[PDB]
Amino acid sequence: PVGLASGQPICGNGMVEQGEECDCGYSDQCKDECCYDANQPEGKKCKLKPGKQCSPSQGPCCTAHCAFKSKTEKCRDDSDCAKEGICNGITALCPASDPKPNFTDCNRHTQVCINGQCAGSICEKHGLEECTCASSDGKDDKELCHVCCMKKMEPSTCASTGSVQWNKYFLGRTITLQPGSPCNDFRGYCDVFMRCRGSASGL
Amino acid sequence: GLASGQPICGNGMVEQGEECDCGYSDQCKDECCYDANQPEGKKCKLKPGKQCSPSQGPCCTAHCAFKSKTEKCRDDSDCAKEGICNGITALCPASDPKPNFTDCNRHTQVCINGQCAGSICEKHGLEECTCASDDKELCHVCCMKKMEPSTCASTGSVQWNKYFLGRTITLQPGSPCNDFRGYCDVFMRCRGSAS
Amino acid sequence: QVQLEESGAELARPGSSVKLSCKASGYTFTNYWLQWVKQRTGQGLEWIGAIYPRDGDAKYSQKFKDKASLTVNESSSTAYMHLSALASEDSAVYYCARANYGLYYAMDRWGQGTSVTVSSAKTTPPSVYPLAPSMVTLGCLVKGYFPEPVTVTWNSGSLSSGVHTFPAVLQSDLYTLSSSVTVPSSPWPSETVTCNVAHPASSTKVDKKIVPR
Amino acid sequence: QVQLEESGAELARPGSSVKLSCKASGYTFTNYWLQWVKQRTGQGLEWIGAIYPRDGDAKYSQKFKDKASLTVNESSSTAYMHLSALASEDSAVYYCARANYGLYYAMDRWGQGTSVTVSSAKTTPPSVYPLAPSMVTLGCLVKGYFPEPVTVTWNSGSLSSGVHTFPAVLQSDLYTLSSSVTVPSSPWPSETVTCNVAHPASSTKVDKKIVPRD
Amino acid sequence: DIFLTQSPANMSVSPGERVSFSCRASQNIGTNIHWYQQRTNGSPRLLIKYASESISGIPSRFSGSGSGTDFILSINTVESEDIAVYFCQQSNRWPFTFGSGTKLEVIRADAAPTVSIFPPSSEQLTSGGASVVCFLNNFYPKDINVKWKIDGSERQNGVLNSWTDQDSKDSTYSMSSTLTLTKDEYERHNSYTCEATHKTSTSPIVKSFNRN
Amino acid sequence: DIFLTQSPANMSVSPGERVSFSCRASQNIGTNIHWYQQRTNGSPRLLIKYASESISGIPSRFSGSGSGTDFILSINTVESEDIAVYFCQQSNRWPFTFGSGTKLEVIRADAAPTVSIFPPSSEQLTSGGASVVCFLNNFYPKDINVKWKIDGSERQNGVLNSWTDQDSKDSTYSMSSTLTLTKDEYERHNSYTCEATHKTSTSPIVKSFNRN
Ligand SMILES: *[C@@H]1O[C@H](CO)[C@@H](O)[C@H](O)[C@H]1NC(C)=O
Ligand SMILES: *[C@@H]1O[C@H](CO)[C@@H](O)[C@H](O)[C@H]1NC(C)=O
Ligand SMILES: *[C@@H]1O[C@H](CO)[C@@H](O)[C@H](O)[C@H]1NC(C)=O
Ligand SMILES: *[C@@H]1O[C@H](CO)[C@@H](O)[C@H](O)[C@H]1NC(C)=O
Ligand SMILES: [Mg+2]
Ligand SMILES: [Mg+2]
Repeated sequence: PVGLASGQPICGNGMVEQGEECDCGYSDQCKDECCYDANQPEGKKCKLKPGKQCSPSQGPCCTAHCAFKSKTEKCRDDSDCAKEGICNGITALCPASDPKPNFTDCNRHTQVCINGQCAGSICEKHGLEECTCASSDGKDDKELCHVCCMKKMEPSTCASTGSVQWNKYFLGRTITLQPGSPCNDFRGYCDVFMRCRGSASGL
Repeated sequence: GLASGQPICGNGMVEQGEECDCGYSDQCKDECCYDANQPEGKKCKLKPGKQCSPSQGPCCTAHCAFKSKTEKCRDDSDCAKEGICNGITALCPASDPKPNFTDCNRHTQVCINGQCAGSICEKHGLEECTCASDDKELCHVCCMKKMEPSTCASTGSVQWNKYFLGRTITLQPGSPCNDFRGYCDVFMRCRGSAS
Repeated sequence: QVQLEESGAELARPGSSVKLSCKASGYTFTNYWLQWVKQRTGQGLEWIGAIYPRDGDAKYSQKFKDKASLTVNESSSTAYMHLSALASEDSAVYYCARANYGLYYAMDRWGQGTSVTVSSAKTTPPSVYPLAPSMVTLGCLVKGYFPEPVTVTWNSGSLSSGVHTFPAVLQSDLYTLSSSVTVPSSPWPSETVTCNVAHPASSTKVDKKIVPR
Repeated sequence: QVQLEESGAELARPGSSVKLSCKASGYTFTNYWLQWVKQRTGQGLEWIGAIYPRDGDAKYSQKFKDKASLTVNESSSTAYMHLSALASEDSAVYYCARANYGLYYAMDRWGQGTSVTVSSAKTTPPSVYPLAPSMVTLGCLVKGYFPEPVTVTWNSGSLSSGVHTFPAVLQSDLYTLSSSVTVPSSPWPSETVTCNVAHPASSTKVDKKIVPRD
Repeated sequence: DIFLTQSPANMSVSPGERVSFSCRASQNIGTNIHWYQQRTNGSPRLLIKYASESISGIPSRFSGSGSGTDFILSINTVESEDIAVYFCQQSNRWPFTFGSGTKLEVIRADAAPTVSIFPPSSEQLTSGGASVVCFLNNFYPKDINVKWKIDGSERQNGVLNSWTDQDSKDSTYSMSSTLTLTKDEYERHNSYTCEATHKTSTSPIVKSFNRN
Repeated sequence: DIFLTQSPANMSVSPGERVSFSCRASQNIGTNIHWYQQRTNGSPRLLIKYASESISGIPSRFSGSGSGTDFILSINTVESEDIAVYFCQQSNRWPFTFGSGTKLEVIRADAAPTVSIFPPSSEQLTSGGASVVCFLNNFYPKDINVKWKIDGSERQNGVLNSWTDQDSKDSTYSMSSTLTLTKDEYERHNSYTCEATHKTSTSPIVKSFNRN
């Protein structure tokens, strides 16, 4: 979708908006048999052709042939924390996906699914808490960008997931943070190379 | 080119104290003569049995004999006859004179005793004058009745027809003209003169 | 001003190794990731890897892990890439480039490249031959040499405009290349044009004056 | 400075006549015999005659008595020679010369000559052609003209050294001539060499730039 | 890895007109992509970063936009020094990956090749081989043929061809074609000819010589 | 009339040597005789009068002597601008008479001809005739030959020859040869050759072309 959006609803962009049933675009763009083109009269502009149940421009749960897809047809792929979208058979919208179970692996293994979201840490999966590994002194560790866990409210125990402690839960595999995540006690950010880049004070 | 002239044996020119001169040894073609590169007193003297040498004169033959008496050794002059050999010497003896009042010097003068003198006027018993001021006639030979200068006229005149038959005789280039005021050039114009 | 100067062209036997170098100046060497990129003639860019000169920490593309080794001398501000067990598929131009504008870095400055050639073939000097026939075009033939490059100038670089040097062509372990200069008929023959060819790998230098046939 | 300037080249038909002039300057015209001399190509000098401009008195070689008539205009300090009843044997160069150093005069000053050509042939202009192939030789061909002369210069007289113009050659009442210039290969083609031909008798003038051929 | 495609592969535009290159990512990289220009025999040169953002010292006629999977680099007014190949590169995860590049051609008026033939040099003949060299110089558009004829006969063996990239002043293309023989096989024959065939003529351009 | 002969007819001498021209009168003219120099295309120039006596503005290397019937003009010593014809003339009686002249050549080192051949011009070919010209330039000594060959065959007809006098700077001789044809007969044949024969080679100098 290259370039700025007009951010004004108009009948003729591909998008359905208040006061219009469908929108397949202006005549030159509209491959829809279900719908009336933007350069076509008001009052039909913007509205479903009669006897036509729905338009694919309203959503994925309409067929090309202007029928509602039947219930439990796939309208959306799995997310990290969510299962397939299925059509409900009464609308062309793809209804909200349902959640995968809590403590399912999310965000490149980094956090965990709670109520269909991404939150918290893969630490909490094992009943640990996420901490920050922190500097010996002024001097930047690789472990600054590791996922680091501690025993709950005992920050003394902070260590990298791959450390010799936590071997029970993580077996010596380091798990790195996601690029962009804060590091060295919010003095930094992780770059693509998983180094902690110092960042300005006083923002 | 210039002559030396010093008498020496030899230049090829016979001089006092020498009988003949044929040259030095590589010049000397004379069978008659001893070359100058011969010993003193064969130097420039006749080889024996040889009567004379062509180096002495034209009246000796190439073979060292005197030419005989009536043989021609010299040309006509104006005032003189052919030279003839005398048969006793190799010199060409002086020519005899041509007759008195023979025309010499382009009909300008007359032979008298074999010299060339006077005027062609005297041939006819006139005397030479100068014409003086027609401008052409300044370079004519002009004659007058003897001691009658009024009667002066050019040889080519009507007046002198008896003697000169109307044929003009011009003066020789170089001659004085207009009573010694001038000279005649090659074109027989009288050129003014000053001194 | 920020600059990265690279070592010059390598010829290397199959099975051997090379050490390519990149000298940094103009910035603090030890504050920037330093990256290496391969390009085969003429073709795509391929990211080899990166090293962080402070601690010498290195990231490698999986494809190059068995190929390339990254090091630094922090003292000389120089980075090195060792290429080992060299095969022909390793013949390529190799750039170092500085990573900048975090956190997902562009490559903001590049070395000139180092050209690596992997061949069994032995170094040979070029023969140089004159090419002679309102404008007139002359040339130089540069024949039967190895490896690349050669340089060709005309009148020690006083002729520049008028000039195509053609890309070299490989046949049976030798390159041939030609170069072409066009001058007005007024200077030539009357004023002289001479090509200067140099082949650094043999330290050959040739001047050839072009002369009418 | 003492000078005798003569009239320019005459073309004349058989049986006609020409009047050749010699204008004297630089001295007193009436103080010196003035003489005329004929020269056929290339051959001896032949004394025609003399005139004395003061009284117009004339001397003639017996050979020329039926040919030439000598006069002067004393006002213009000019002398004239009439040649009449013209035959081919009269084609020649004719000099006037001042007679000096008497009494047997040398000819101490000469005119340039006037060239008389006696022919039935009609005046024709030349065609002029380029002659093109460390030194390089170019030329011009001057072909099929009549009568003599023509003049040839190179670059309006900017080339002089380097140049042979050949003597004209007569075949069948036309002359041909060529000219030859050698210049270094550096100026040519790069700088231009042009031959300029003029044939005063027809008032033809031609410029030709020489340019490299196939 | 994250993969990039570029469209189209080559692109052809008149000077002062506008051109737009397209870059597709195989998953959502956000804005983390950058654009590079590589001229012939040059290094890559950073044009735009992140994918709208300007680089100090880059001409302003270079711009970009895009986000998620789709990105565009644009030159608003093309000049002829903008001939180059243009690359998108993603920084979103390492290993960093490049699109395969789009090449820019600049259109100009048609030009016929200037064709020159050259005989073997004195040196080369004393050395015992013979090369005939044909240039076909400064033509547009790009496509051309060269043919070789020896004494009227078309010789396909021993012919080594080389093509230049587009010229940044001239906007043209040049080609050399080199025919290589033994001194012997060369000295069998007499008239050596090379012929060019290009759109700007119905009939081929012929240059030739005889051995002298 | 009084008649003069001059001996010899021509005379040839190296620069800085001494030369003497001779004049014989048919009767005794005393000293009334004069000497004139005529260079090429020149007027006669009075050298000596009366026959030892000098003229103002005459180089002093010119002298004369003699008297009666025999006279000598002398140059001591020769330079190369002294190339000319020298005439005696008697003023002793009119009509004045001239000896027939002696020509002076100045000797120099041998030079071979520079030979150039030229083809018919465009103008001349459009006009319906064709001329080939050969120059044989700046040679010494004087004697030379031309032959013309058309396609190998020796052509005597249509050939016009011209010779310069000796050059006063150069001391050399030049020659032109013009072969003149119909455009038709010219266009019958192919190879045109002018060939020069001079002392300075055993074998003739050949210049040629082909009709193109
Ligand atoms: C997942 O997380 C929250 C927090 O403990 C829990 O209360 C919620 O009910 C969980 N999801 C389910 C299946 O209830
Ligand atoms: C020549 O004339 C002179 C003078 O009258 C005279 O003495 C002499 O005898 C003449 N000669 C002859 C041969 O009569
Ligand atoms: C770094 O380079 C310098 C060269 O100036 C050298 O002296 C030093 O030993 C190098 N360091 C290492 C570890 O080789
Ligand atoms: C002499 O020449 C002049 C020309 O200036 C002329 O006026 C005069 O009539 C001429 N005299 C004669 C006798 O022709
Ligand atoms: Mg709408
Ligand atoms: Mg004696």
